[PDB]
Amino acid sequence: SLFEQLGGQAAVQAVTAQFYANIQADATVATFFNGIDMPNQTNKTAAFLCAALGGPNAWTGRNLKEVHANMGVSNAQFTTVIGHLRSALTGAGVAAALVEQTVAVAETVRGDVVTV
Ligand code: HEM
Repeated sequence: SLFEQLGGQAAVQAVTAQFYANIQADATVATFFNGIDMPNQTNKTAAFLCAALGGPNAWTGRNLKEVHANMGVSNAQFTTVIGHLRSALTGAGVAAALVEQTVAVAETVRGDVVTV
């Protein structure tokens, strides 16, 4: 699985932490996370990604389309966020092909997150 190729549950956690640090460092998207519990964000997104990447635990959290309804996220903002995931994975030493396979899994939620 892609979850295994990445190094496991701790590897996905670390990437997810860097992904959110990157998002918060970018003014075009950081505003969305004002007042949000970031350790919880990291934990829930890492769990979501572990499941999506073929890990052993199915996602039992909230429905992402309902979660992101009327948040006002555009495709350019989603694409920027995918860039933050790409840089987090690359920075973690993930090989290019695997970076791209992982990014591909995170695109499938574009329809649930983007609303405008
Ligand atoms: C521009 C892109 C995105 C924005 C602005 C965004 C924003 C947010 C915010 C503000 C929350 C917290 C909502 C609340 O407090 O009720 C949230 C929750 C969440 N987001 Fe996103 N998000 C984005 C992309 C993603 C992506 C790419 C994923 C998965 C790969 C994702 C997965 C989640 C999950 C799993 C939760 C928590 C669900 C739960 O509570 O069970 N988000 N998002």
